[PDB]
Amino acid sequence: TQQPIVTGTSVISMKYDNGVIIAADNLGSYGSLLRFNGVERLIPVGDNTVVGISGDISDMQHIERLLKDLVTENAYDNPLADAEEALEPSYIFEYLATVMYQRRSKMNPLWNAIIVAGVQSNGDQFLRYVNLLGVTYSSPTLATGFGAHMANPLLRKVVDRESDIPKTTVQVAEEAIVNAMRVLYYRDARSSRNFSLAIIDKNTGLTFKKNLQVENMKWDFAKDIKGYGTQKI
Amino acid sequence: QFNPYGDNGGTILGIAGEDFAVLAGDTRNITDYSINSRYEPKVFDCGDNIVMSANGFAADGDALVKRFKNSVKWYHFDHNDKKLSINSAARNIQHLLYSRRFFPYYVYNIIAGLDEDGKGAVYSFDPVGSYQREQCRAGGAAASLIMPFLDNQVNFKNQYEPGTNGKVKKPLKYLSVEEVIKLVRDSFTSATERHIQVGDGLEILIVTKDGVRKEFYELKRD
Amino acid sequence: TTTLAFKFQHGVIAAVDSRASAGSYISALRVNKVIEINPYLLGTMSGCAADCQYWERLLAKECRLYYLRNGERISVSAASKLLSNMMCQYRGMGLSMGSMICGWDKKGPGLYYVDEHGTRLSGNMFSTGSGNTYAYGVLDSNYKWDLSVEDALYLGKRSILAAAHRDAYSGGSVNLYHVTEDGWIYHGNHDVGELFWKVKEEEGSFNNVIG
Amino acid sequence: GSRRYDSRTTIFSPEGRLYQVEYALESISHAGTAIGIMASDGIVLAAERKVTSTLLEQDTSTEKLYKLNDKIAVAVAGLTADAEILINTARIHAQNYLKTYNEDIPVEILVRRLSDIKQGYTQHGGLRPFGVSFIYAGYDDRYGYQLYTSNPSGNYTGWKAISVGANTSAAQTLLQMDYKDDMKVDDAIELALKTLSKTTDSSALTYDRLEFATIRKGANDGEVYQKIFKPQEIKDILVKTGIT
Amino acid sequence: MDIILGIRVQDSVILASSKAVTRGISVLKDSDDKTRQLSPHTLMSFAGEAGDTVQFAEYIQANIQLYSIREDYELSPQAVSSFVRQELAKSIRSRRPYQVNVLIGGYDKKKNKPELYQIDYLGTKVELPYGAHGYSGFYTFSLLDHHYRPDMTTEEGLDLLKLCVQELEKRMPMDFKGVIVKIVDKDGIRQVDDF
Amino acid sequence: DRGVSTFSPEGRLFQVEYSLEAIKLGSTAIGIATKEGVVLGVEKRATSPLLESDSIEKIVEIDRHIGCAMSGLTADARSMIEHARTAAVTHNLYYDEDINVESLTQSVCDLALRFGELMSRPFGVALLIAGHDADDGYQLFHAEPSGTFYRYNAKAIGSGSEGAQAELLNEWHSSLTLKEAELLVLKILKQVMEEKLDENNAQLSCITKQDGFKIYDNEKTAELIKELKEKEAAE
Amino acid sequence: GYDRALSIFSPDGHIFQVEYALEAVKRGTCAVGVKGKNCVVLGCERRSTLKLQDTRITPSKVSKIDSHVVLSFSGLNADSRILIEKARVEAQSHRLTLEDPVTVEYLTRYVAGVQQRYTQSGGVRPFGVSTLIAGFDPRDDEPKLYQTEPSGIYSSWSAQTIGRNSKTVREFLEKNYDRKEPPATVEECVKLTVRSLLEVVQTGAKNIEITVVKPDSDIVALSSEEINQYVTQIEQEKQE
Amino acid sequence: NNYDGDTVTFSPTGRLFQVEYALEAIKQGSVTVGLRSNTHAVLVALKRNADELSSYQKKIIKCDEHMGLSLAGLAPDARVLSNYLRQQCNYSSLVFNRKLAVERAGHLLCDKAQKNTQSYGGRPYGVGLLIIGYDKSGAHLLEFQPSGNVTELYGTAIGARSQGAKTYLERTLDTFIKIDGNPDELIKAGVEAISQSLRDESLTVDNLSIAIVGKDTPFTIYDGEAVAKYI
Ligand SMILES: *[C@@]([C])([C][O])[C@](*)(=O)[C]([C]C1=[C][C]=[C][C]=[C]1)[N]C(=O)[C]([C]C1=[C][N]C2=C1[C]=[C][C]=[C]2)[N]C(=O)[C]([C])[N]C(=O)C1=C([C])C2=C([C]1)[C]=[C][C]=[C]2
Ligand SMILES: [Mg+2]
Ligand SMILES: [Mg+2]
Repeated sequence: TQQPIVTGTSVISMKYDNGVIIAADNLGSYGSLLRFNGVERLIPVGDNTVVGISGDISDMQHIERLLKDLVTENAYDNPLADAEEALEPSYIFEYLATVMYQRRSKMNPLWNAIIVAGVQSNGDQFLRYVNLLGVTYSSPTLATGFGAHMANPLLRKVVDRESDIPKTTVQVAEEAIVNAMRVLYYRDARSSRNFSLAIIDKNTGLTFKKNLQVENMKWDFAKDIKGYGTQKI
Repeated sequence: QFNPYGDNGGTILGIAGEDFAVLAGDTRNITDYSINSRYEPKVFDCGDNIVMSANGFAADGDALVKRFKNSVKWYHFDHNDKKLSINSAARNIQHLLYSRRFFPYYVYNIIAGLDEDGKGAVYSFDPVGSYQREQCRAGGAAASLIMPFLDNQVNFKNQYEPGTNGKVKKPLKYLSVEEVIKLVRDSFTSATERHIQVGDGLEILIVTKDGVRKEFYELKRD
Repeated sequence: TTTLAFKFQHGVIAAVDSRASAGSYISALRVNKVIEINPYLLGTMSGCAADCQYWERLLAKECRLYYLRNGERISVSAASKLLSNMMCQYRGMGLSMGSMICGWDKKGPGLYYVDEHGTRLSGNMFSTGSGNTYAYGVLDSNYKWDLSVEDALYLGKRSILAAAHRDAYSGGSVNLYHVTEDGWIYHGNHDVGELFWKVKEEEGSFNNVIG
Repeated sequence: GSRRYDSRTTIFSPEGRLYQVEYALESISHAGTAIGIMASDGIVLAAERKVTSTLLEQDTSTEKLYKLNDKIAVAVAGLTADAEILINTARIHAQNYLKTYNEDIPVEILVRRLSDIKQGYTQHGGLRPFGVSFIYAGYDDRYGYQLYTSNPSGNYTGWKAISVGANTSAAQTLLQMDYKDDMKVDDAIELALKTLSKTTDSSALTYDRLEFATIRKGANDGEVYQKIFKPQEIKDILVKTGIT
Repeated sequence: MDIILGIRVQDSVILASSKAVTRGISVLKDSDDKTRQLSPHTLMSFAGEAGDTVQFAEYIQANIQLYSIREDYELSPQAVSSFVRQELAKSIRSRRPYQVNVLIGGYDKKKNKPELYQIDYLGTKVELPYGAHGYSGFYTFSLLDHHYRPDMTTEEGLDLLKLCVQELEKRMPMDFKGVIVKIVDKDGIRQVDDF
Repeated sequence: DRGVSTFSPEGRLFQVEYSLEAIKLGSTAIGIATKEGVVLGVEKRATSPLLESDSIEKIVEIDRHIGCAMSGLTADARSMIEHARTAAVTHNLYYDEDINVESLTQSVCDLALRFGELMSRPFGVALLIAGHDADDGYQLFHAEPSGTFYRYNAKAIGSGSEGAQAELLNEWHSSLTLKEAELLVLKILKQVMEEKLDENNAQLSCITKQDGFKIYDNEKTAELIKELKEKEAAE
Repeated sequence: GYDRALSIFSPDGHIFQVEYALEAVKRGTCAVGVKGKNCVVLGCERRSTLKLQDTRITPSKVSKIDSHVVLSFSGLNADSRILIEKARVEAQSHRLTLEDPVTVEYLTRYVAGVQQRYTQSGGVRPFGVSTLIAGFDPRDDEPKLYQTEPSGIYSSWSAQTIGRNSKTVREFLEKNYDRKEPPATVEECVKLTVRSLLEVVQTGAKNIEITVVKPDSDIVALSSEEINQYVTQIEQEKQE
Repeated sequence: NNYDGDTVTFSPTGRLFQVEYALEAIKQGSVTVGLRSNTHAVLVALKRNADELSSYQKKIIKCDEHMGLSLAGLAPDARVLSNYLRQQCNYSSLVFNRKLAVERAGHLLCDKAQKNTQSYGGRPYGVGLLIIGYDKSGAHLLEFQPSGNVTELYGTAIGARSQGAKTYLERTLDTFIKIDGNPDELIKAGVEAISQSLRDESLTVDNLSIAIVGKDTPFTIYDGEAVAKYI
């Protein structure tokens, strides 16, 4: 049993017609202190999977190393390591899910919430969640922390059920994700303007976008707001 | 302090017919006041014409099912591909649950199938392994809403024959699969109305001598 | 729960209710609280359902192995002690199990009370569970060694009924057993709802209740 | 592997004997003779030191007679180092018993314990047995005065008079001849020394080649006293009995 | 369990032990014998936490019976009491101590003397002319202090014991369902069937 | 000396092969499987007339539906029987059913090769495991110290095995009754035994679906011996 | 730990270490067991090579395992103590867990199991001991007499002998002991036990030990004079 | 000679005799044949009986839905090694949700057998195995030797008189590899291959044992009247 120290906030994601999108800001918070401003919380595994992690950063870095070691180990005595016997999103997820549930069962959890986004061999979209309790679930949209409360409602307006996935393009999905990240910046006190976004498409492959910023923000209406009730000046 | 347990909501329902059995469950997965998934399968075909659902804390439920599915696999290896009977599966699951008597699987478990005489069978468990064969059982969040309805509409409790005035009971006529599925759908529609953790979808697994069949029905998403 | 068991001239009677609870919620209307360890051995159950089922079925495994090694059936005294020894291993670990081991062996009819503390008591009459006080009232005022099989079965039946009525966590149905030197004999499942009204009319008891 | 070099210390011969035990007994037969004689009013322990030197410090030396507790003593025949391992274990066992029951350990119980330790080395562990034979002289309130012997096999027996070590065949014959049941300590002292004087491989029996001890109720009133004889005291008893 | 008394007279030791056994709010048994014969001339009564009492007593009984067979000899009451004390002193610092208080009544055949030892669950041993455990002594010791002589007969010991039980029955809130009385003397152990 | 788990140049484990020689010195045990049941019979072979022959227990119950006969160093069988009984009852605990005869046999045979430098040597005893289950019906197995087990329609083990097996080769057919099998075991036992066969120096047993495993009384066997003598004198 | 396999099979299918353990039993002093109609008697030889022995304190050949069961032996004396101790511990362990004393058959089966375990365990040698275990089961008046040996096999006997020159005394028992009519009284049972030892013993003085065990935990050891009277009566009848 | 007392001793020419003696046990064992195409893989095994009253010893063991093997030599050792494979196949499924690659299964068997050839006290496995399977890279056939050597092959045979079947497969190589989408014809080629190793005895109904795995075919064993079709 521990407590989280340096933490990363929401990770949000969604499925679209040809793949999945995942995003997460670049902040490492130390309680209310916005301590670290250059933290990458999306970690690619090969060219078909991106693992997005929220929660304790020290445990994230540990998981980051487990995945790096997983790729190394898979290549051992494997002539098809970059082809048929390459790591799949489902393999990577189930590994993590096994680790998370074992650690919680020893009362020494990895204090994280993880979303594994990727595209399988057969072109199928993969999107599944796992956390410190070993709880797992899948949905057309997935989000951690504050993202669950504020991002999912916005992303579910685009893909409300399974049948909406083929009707959703990458431009629409990316737009929804970017808007959701802005909303989180407005309303989440442990979020940052700077974020990373990753797209895993079955045709165009893995696109990893760094140093993205929240833009087109509305603040002008603040000038008119005065006092807390009766004050006019 | 770290709490190793959680509550993923949901509700499950098993009914045994004369020559069939059903195991139903909603597809909604939740934490607190949030929805995780509107479609997260909860009832599984475990092989050998057996269906199972472990409802409560999803992580423990998935682990139990995963372990029992594994127990079935090793039963075939060790005993010459012999079919695991429903009574033998039930006893096996008791030992899986009690192995954690001091750190329990936080789930209400139900299995359904056919007994060795071909009749419909439902078995019910508590989180620590006590089990028994039953005709009717609802488990999970809205179990207390649904069970009385089943006592009334499946076992005809407190129902008497008109004219006699409480002297002669309603006779215990068997139910068809079509009649049972109606009671299942009305049970979940009623539970969806009055319970916030129940909704989104309903998945029913029907077991007969021919095999395992699935039926899906939408539920209210509020 | 309410369970009882008593020795008499023609063996031992065992009677239990069939309710199960989860707080105020009645989780089961018809659970079996007697285990048929062997043709001449019975075990009653009260407390944690899981504990009762696991440990008494483990006792049956161990009683069966006794027969294979020795070519002879285990005594009631030895069976009760094996169970009490199991309880002493998990001493203070939080088990909850109250049981009577009923049977017939070479010393005649046998009855032992065993609980989660490792307690092991020999006696002619016992009753366990949330409603044991109600059962004891009827048993103590009506029990004799000279009871007939018919009157004895009724006493155990009527004693559970008394508890089912008053105790909120006892009821459902009554399961009767009669243990002889040729083995135990099941004397049926008796719904308390129907039994209550029947006993009320025939006996004249429960005058305060309207029916 | 290692099997190649294993002597296998705990096996039977075709005749049903334990090789190492038999060879340990052969070792003990070359050790200095030790004699024990039990009388009605006490026990005598006499033992011969092996070919000593004039430069050996005798008054501080102890190779034969050891004290286990206030009531029990032993005479040693064999490897002294092996005997000290066992003696220290026996001393602990006596104290364990005293702590547990608040009574001095009965002689036989102590003897059985040491004999069981010896037995273990002949049946398991793959180690060589202890090349030691003990004569136990002790007293308790159940059986009174008692003599026992144990050997490397772990077998022990009770005696009125007994010898271990060298020339036991000759020594036992001499003891069997002159011993009587109504005998007293002062007579037993004389018998022990006379037997050693005839069986010894040395030219003459002297004080510097002997260790001597008595367990007497010759202590003030109902109690027992152990007397480990000093070099000068052994010299006096040799003159008294008429050997030197 | 509740009350266990002991008294050492001229030529015997008398142990009185309550018959009641209670679970929850119900008295399950009113004829329970809270004692074990350790050897032909040594009797041990016991009282403490449920289950632990019998388990401990039977464990002691087995060990003494093992000693008796091995040596073909009966241990003195003093030796047995010391063995029991050490087991309790060993127990008190264990993970889960045995919560048992005992009285050991024995007749020493060597010294031709009765002996009574009081030992509590901590391993606190005392040899006494009369003894008790728990609250029993609060009511009875004033009577025993007054009436006790060391030259008392067995019959006088029983009469003084009756007076102690009567006082307990008057001033104790709990109903302990009378006592089973046993006498330990040169001829062995016997039970007083009418008390 | 040499390893306990050493292979010979022919590709056999020395110790396993030597244990088979010990089994050849053992008393004869015969098993015959039929559609009405499986019969198990043994030669008791008392070393002296003062030895109470009824205490010779070379036929043993494992479960109600499984029996077992032994030949060789019979003291080694006790731990195997204990394991078999435990395995049988444990499976009943875990699965609320009878255990398959093959699965029981496999559990016993798993102990066989657990020796090295675990126990120090292989077992010096062979077992005839006979029983019934719902899946494969009446079955007879021969469990060796090699860890191998063969199913048999009929099998003889012990000192008169090859002579008895040749006799079982001719006599066995798929339509044998239980009574015919009983007499056939007695016949072949009488042929290979040194001393004259009677109810005191030979024991019968069987396993049927209805009555389960039963060891035959000396009075019951005596009648079957008398019935055998008369039918042999009939032609 | 020392794991060396000492008891192993030889090419001809023999475990020599177990067979050499039997040779140690052959060397041991003669022990005999005879059961009458309402009793069992255990006779034991004491070799007279050892005089100046203290017979009060010397370990007796017959050992009580419980109040109703006894054990005598032939072979290595030190080895026998280990079996006796284990047997005594198991006897109390059985009373403690099952609330009944051991049956004679159960106790025998345990001791035999220990002996067997030492024939296929690493780093240990077999017990060079054969035992005669006798007594009466609780609340039973039928006599019990069993024999065990290093290999671990056991069996029940109407009468049996073990140890040196056991071949001779067994020969005597086989012709003298009638099963249809066993020694009806204690006298007849003891007389037959003494007679059997007199075929082998040498002198009938302190060389013969007799222990009579009767039902309901009634065990007594005969003294020198009591035995000497049997020795006198036997030879006086023989002079004819 | 002096260097065959245990597995921990090289001979002067660098040979391990205990391993070679374990290899000898395989040659004494009954013949079994393995072969594959691009779609399916097939095992064919000649079962051996003790006598006419006895059953025919089973040769083929299932490891997973997509993998299994046939044995030749000490049957109990095959049970140990197959049990190990069952566990490894199962570990891959439960942890990684991944069917174990046949090549990786061979690597695991190699390493398990190797540990027994370098340490004192133990012994080499006395059995040879033919592993077939269908994974993400198609059909596979492996040959396991208890020296540790595992080899991926188009076809092979082990056991007594296995050289005859191995020569046949070496001729038929170009033909049977092309038998795609036709399980019965691939089995026919295996039955014809194992027939080249027969003398005196012929393939009967309770003598022959066949197993197959493929693209849309789980590992299944055929015995009894199920193989009468191929006799
Ligand atoms: C009285 C009815 C209530 O005290 C009786 O003691 C029964 C005994 C009993 C014995 C065997 C089988 C079933 C019941 N006890 C219970 O019903 C207990 C009471 C209890 C709740 N918590 C608790 C208790 C006792 C001691 C410590 C803590 N109830 C249970 O154990 C609950 C958890 N059991 C169930 O919910 C069961 C369900 C549902 C179910 C069961 C048990 C068995 C078979 C199918 C379904
Ligand atoms: Mg809502
Ligand atoms: Mg005190």
